Amino acid sequence: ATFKVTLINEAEGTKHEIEVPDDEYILDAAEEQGYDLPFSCRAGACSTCAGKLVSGTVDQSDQSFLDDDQIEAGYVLTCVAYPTSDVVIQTHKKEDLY
Ligand code: FES
Repeated sequence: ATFKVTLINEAEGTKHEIEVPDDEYILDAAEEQGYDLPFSCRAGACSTCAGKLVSGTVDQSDQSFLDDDQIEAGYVLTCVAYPTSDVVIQTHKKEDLY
């Protein structure tokens, strides 16, 4: 399947829509589709690529940085996240973490 992924940058007031394959990470699809997003490690072990779910689900089983509570709050590491439904997510949420 292929899911619609809506990227929202609150500080910039932008809204971009991308199509992501069930077996591709969100960040990868975003770049291919022309949207550069923040990143560093690309391996699920930092917070640079952090985003926050507005709606929808992801499988980020490969991440390791976020604790359970943060996940509960809706945070996602875009670099290692696969969409598991259509999703609406806020990007550039790195600073929200502590
Ligand atoms: S860039 Fe480091 S966890 Fe995604």
